[PDB]
Amino acid sequence: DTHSIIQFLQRPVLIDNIEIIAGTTADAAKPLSRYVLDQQNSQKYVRSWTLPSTVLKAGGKAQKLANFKYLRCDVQVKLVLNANPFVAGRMYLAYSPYDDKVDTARSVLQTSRAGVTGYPGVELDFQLDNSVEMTIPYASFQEAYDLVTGTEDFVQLYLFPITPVLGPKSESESSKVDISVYMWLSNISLVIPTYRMNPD
Amino acid sequence: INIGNKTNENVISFFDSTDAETQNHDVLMKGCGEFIVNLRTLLRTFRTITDNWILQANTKTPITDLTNTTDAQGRDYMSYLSYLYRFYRGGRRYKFFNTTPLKQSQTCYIRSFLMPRNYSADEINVDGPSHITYPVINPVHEVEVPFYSQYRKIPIASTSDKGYDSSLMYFSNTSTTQIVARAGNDDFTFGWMIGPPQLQGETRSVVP
Amino acid sequence: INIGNKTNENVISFFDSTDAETQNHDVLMKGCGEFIVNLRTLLRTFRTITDNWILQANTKTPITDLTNTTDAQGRDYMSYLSYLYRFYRGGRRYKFFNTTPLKQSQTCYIRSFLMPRNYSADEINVDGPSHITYPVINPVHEVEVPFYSQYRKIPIASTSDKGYDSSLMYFSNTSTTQIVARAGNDDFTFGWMIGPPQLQGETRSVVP
Amino acid sequence: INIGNKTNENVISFFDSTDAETQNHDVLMKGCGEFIVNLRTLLRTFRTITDNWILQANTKTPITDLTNTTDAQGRDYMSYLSYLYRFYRGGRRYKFFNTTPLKQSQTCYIRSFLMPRNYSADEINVDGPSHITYPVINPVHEVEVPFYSQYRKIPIASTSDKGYDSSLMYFSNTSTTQIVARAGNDDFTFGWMIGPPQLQGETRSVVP
Amino acid sequence: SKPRNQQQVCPLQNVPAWGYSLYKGIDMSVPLAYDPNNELGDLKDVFPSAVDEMAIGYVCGNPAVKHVLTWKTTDAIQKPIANGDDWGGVIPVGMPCYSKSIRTIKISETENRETEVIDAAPCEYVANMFSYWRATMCYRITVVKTAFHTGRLEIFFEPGVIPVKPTVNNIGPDQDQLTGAVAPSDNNYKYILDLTNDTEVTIRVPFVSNKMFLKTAGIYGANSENNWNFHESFSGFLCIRPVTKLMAPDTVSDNVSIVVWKWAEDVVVVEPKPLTSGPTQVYRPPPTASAAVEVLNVELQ
Amino acid sequence: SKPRNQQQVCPLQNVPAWGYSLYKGIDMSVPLAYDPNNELGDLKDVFPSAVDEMAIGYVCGNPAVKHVLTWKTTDAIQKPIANGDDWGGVIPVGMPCYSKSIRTIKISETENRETEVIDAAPCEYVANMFSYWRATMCYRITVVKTAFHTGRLEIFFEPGVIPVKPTVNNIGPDQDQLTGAVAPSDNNYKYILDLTNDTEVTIRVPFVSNKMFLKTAGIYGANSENNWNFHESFSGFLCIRPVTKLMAPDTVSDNVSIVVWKWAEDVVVVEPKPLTSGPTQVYRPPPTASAAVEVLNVELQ
Amino acid sequence: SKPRNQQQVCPLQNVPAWGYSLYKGIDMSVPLAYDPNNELGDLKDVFPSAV
Repeated sequence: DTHSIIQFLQRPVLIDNIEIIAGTTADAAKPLSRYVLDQQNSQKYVRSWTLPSTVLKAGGKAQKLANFKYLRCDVQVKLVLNANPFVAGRMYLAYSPYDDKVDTARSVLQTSRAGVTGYPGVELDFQLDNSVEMTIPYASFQEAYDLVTGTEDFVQLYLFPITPVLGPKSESESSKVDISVYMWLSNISLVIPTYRMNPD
Repeated sequence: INIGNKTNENVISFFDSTDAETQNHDVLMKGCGEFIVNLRTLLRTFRTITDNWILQANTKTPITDLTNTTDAQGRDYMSYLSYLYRFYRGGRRYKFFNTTPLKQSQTCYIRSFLMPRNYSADEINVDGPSHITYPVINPVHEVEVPFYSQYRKIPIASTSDKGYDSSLMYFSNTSTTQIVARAGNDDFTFGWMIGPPQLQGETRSVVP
Repeated sequence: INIGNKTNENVISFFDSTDAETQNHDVLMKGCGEFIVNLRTLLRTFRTITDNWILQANTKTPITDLTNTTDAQGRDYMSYLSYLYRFYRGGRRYKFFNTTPLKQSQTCYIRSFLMPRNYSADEINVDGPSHITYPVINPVHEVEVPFYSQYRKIPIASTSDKGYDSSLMYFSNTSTTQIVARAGNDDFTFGWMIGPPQLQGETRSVVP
Repeated sequence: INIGNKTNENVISFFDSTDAETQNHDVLMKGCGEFIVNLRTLLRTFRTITDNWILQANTKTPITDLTNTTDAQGRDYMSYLSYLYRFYRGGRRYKFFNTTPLKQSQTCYIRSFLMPRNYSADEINVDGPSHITYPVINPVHEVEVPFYSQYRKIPIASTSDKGYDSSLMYFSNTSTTQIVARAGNDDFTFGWMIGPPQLQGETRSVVP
Repeated sequence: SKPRNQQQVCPLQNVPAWGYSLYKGIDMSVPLAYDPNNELGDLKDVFPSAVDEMAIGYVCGNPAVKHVLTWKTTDAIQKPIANGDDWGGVIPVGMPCYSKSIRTIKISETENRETEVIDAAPCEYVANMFSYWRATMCYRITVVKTAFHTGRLEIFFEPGVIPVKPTVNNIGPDQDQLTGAVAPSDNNYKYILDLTNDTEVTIRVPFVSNKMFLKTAGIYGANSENNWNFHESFSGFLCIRPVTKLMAPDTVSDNVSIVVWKWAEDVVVVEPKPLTSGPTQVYRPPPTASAAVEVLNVELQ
Repeated sequence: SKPRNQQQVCPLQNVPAWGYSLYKGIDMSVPLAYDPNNELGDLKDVFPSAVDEMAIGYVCGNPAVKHVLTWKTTDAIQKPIANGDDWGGVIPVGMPCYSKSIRTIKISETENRETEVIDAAPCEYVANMFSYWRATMCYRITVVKTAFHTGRLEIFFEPGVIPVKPTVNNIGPDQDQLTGAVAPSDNNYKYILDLTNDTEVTIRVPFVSNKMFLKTAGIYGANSENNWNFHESFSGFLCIRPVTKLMAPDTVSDNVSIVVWKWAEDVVVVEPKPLTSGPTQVYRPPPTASAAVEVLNVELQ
Repeated sequence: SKPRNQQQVCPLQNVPAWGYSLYKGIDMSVPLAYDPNNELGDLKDVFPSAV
């Protein structure tokens, strides 16, 4: 019953697929800024995810824990890299609990490159790593996450470019990298039933 | 703080070394006399957050009115260190050093109460635990706020904390002005280390 | 409180349970720090019953003049909790925090005596045990009234108690104004639980 | 003991559970009275390794002559538990309960010395620390062997240990017979857990 | 005057009544007595009770009636028992008080004075003194009937916000939202009382929430503009809906009363201060329906 | 009132809050609680970390990126890698912060307001609270490249003053003075990173100085007229110069990024007070590039 | 607030710095430090003299 549900919630699901193009033109390769003098110049990221709702929406997990009220869990993340021998670069995957629920100055996007790189995270080198994993411990300050209300995301995940994506010089041809973001839950705690459920 | 990668194996240390520790201790014994090892100890030491807090008579004032500002500045240890973490937990201590001239035509006294964090003086009663001092005989008003919370930890500078934990409320029958110094109680601590913000140095007006 | 019927046998508890107790204690250890278990302990803690008690000079004032009112309001613990019981027993404690401006042209002092409950200042002597303080050097007048009674217990707010037990009588040579806080002595307690009264919430003027 | 694989994630526990711990403690409080939690404590408790150790007069006997055998049997705790680890460290304690009939025509005494582990009585002097008792007035000879070693740890039942650490040497002027019980000193412990051997049950002669 | 001082100078502070708010410690109040150790004996022979009548658990364990509903053979199934626009069909699960009555009096022909009167039960009365609570709520549902009445009553628990219909001066349940169709109680924890087998049932609801403790504000000052503390004080609600319509020969009544008792267990309170904007106050019935009551404030001087 | 006093007169002093600045002792603050011994449990289950996150060594051990240099196949050998007129090619070895940015805003057409913004790393952020420091500085140098890039990077340590080019409002390195000819690194402690064998290297520089501790002022308020505290805060510097020019087929990039991480070990701080002329202050990004920031002073009353 | 005082009244005197001229005793000066027991080591290695 509940066990089979918890097992299903631990199933990895492709949450996203990001394509990095050596062409260093858009804010796609924008690398972390050394400083942040104003909020108009926040830190640029390749992609971000508001957890745990993001993972509760993929693989049809939300419909699995329907009629349940509270959830407690750690978010598991895995990046599978697929790069060609000609594109070099290194990124940083970090998370920030309630990053959007605190004083602006205390946000990861409102600090220096030294600060951002100081958050809990893992590095990713295109020519060294084939994949990197990371665990996000239950970061809520509440005893549990309200599944029906779904307005309690307690952690933000970010993917920042430490260095610019270096590829061969050309205008006729583009060098690609791309990536596969997988996520799932662990340390799952599901409890209490309810006839109501998060509309989604 | 790295949580995924495997620590670098190619490490080289210059100089034939020592017990960098033995030498360190040797130095504190000749030029310090104390050994600061844990930053939490600085959450026990009191530090001023304002050399002058002006207040009017008969005004129930929540310290958040002062705290919200000082928490962002990063002047004292509680504020400065809070920027390295995301959550806090435990009570708080405050000391108000009176600097208000005392008129004999009055009997100035200071009262302190509890009140849900971020509540306004007009939406809370004046009962529960309380402390009172008379600046004429006791210039320092020392009070502690226990950690009465609905949660085991609160986000530092959270934007949703509405009466989740307890806070302090100040009051005096006369218009006061005091030096405010704070610290955490013997249980106060920060948790879940994150990246530090940017530091602000000197400012000045120039040419152009 | 049922005293005749045989407790219901058809009881059902929702949720697979626990040691609701183990979890409770776990919570106080993270969001409280203390474990309130007996309401009698709140008869030891002091609470204000009036933030301003105005009195004239040279006036022997029985605290029943203040007590009779505050006992009915239900603001402090002694009053609030008294409504759940029918009898009381034991002594009482009072603390008067002076808020009266002090003139150097005077030497203000506070005297407290004993007097049969519900007696008038004009029908009792000024002898027996007594305490005296000088607000200029000691703003707080703390005194305790032993339980000298003709009965082992008295009805709460009884209408026939006429000098059955002892009470307090206040006095000052100057016109005073103080914050009054009370509590029971280390023997004070209520007894014979009954049904609670009704609680009063907010009041406001409206349309019509 | 797994050191490489990632612990299984598909775990299911039958029965609505509890604080298997709360219930456990509840049981020891009603049917035990003590809470054994660390096996090292059994290296402090003494246990017999031989109910009868026969020796001749004036014979300097290294206890390894007895120890080598008892260490393999697995009867006492030191032997039994040693099979779960690879290294040991710390001193040892021995108690010899005399069971030798005492002739008044003699003055029986017991002497114990130190000697490099695995050395023979004929290749070591009889000096250094020593203890002596007289069975006629003190039936129990209690002595401790410190951990004087060239290495921080020794392999259990090593085949190369030749005088690396200290051992005990027994001696008596008369032919003795005693019950020997041992244990480790307050520093003795095993380290580096490995796989357990096989246990031996009952043995018997049968048909065929 | 033999030898001189060898004692160090001690640091002082003028703080009379240091921590007078605490329950434990040493009091500096001068006893107006004869003996410095004046003291009475135990409560033995003073009070008949053989149990400490002031223990929080004992006081909060005292049962009290909060509702006396009317179940007609006319009421529809899977529809919370109607009790006007008040509570009972729908009961907010929580220690704090949720029901109140408004006493309106005239003052001028241009204004009225509304005073909230809350009919607290022993446990609700206690919870009012503290800021947060945590406990196992107990409810006993009795069906006052005859041996001829038949039918089945359903009582289920729903965690979370309570569907309500705020008023200019109060808060009630949104019954239309709690009908068998829009509110299926198939997966919810519940109990079905069959008038043919039982007359009573005691339902115990352990503390369940994503919070360690819940607020104690309850219905105090709750209305259209202020209804947030109300929701922050309960964690869920119980719903009483007929599964099988009420049957009754005409030899008996076409009615049956449903009595609901309330009390708490495994109680724990946090903080020593009301969470309300005003002081705890006991409502005292004036002599006349027009007489005015006393209004307390939170003004210091 | 039985026997008379036999106690001597004790000497007093009116000193409330005696030593409130100390970390250990007995606090005289009145607890606004119920129990005189109010107390919470341990941090177990409150925070996920299995290590004390407030230990100075743990905080200063947190790695952070200070530089992301660009190494071209065009750069010359034995020449500190150019990074404008800032640091990175040349890195001041020390716990205090050495790099800063100046935020200039208009006020009038007759003046501008310059504010120093220092991008501190965890260890640099901590060192700012004390007056003097002593520690083993650690640096990790990563070369983000491909398997086709080749070449050799040199990183050596030079004790003593750092050749600099002070500015009206900042301080940078004097690269021209750190070239293979005028600055031979034959005898200096160094490491040569060969892109063919390694991609990374962690260099640990123990504390070496003729002083027991170094100042923590760092780059704070350092410029043409005030650059002395800067030199009194480092003990030396690291220099990254190519030994073998960068080689790269045209199938890949003619560039490679050099990332530099910084953190400290065997840390010890002295005094409990900033060495700067102003209070420690956190820079808070205004909403607009024109919005003004708050300026703190050191005025008492 | 459990039991009442049983302590006698103690006689006072306002004498700050009582005997500050003496070489031995307990000083009431507040240390502007971190540790209440701040203290340096011996003069060994600080001065060359062996006396």
